[PDB]
Amino acid sequence: NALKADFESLRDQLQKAATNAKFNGVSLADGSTTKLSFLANEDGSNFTVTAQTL
Amino acid sequence: SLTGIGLTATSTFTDAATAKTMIATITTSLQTATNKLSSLGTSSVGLDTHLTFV
Repeated sequence: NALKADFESLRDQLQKAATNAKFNGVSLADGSTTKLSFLANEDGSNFTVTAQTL
Repeated sequence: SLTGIGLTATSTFTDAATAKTMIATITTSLQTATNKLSSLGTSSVGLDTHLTFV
């Protein structure tokens, strides 16, 4: 029972550490937006970076 | 004037896709503006040469 409670607490800690993983309200680990599209040219071509949910 | 370079008085983007289209829109507007200033400068040069001839 002690190891089970420790596993449950560590799972909740992992969930909170995953949900806190954002920078200025956007994130590549929370699993929100499917991908971030960064600038790459004068013409506005995107630099795709697919989200990596954690 | 904005209507002469293709922009409207109320032209604006509302989301990232509209901003990406507005990149090319402002680019074409800047191109036609530079062409118009070049034509005005050539006309001023013709004015100066005709003044010397007169």
